[PDB]
Amino acid sequence: AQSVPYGVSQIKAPALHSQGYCGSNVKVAVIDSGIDSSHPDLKVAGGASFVPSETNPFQDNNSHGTHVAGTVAALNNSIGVLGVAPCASLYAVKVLGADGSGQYSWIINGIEWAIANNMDVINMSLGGPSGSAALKAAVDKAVASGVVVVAAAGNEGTSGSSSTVGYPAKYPSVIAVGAVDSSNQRASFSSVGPELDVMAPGVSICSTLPGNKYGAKSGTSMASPHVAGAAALILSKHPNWTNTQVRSSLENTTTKLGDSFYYGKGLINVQAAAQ
Ligand SMILES: [Ca+2]
Ligand SMILES: [Ca+2]
Repeated sequence: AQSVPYGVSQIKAPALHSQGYCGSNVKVAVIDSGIDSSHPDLKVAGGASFVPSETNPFQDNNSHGTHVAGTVAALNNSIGVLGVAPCASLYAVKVLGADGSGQYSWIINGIEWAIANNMDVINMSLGGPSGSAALKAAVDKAVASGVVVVAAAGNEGTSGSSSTVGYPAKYPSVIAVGAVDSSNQRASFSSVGPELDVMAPGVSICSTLPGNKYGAKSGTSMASPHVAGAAALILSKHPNWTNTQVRSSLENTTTKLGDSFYYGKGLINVQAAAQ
């Protein structure tokens, strides 16, 4: 039997699924540790590896990329879980190794690849404490080219009065995503700052794991794919909307929570964003 992770229902994805909107023909790139393409609950359409020692993008030695990918697009069938946009075209852009780290050069190569391959939506559930002109340029180019770029805000929690949002989430062109639990409370780990845009479920998220498994993970890494998935549903409904329009709609129809420094605009609601 298939189970629907709490987070999927919390952002109101099932309402669209019911209407026949599931992300068909929307190309979503998961820039992460790869995706196990052998998992029976995922369908990988393509991708590329930018990790010099791990050339197959379809082998996930970490487990993180696979878990993120399932939140976006675990298939609607009779097994496992259900993603936010189960009919999307999923691309594994491998830029992290088995240990979950990666060089900026690799990440940027992955972004360049996504632009050139006409991805509609980019998901980056990764972050570093420092930026670079090259990192900023790549994300800015993707947005200028019409791509929706979503990133995890970071797991740094609070720090006096400063922003703890990492890069690339800090860049204005990117949608920076913080995490809430099932009760809509901000997770204590979720990074904070004026750059935070939206929140999504990120505590104990059940998703796919390599080797035909399923398990829960917590983090703003788990939050970001709910938003990437959300963008894919919107585009399946409104194929001629620009990335700007998709983004404004998501931001403009959230359920407001606390202060923007901690919650951004609040929790996304895809049903309201889809008009
Ligand atoms: Ca399934
Ligand atoms: Ca922002």
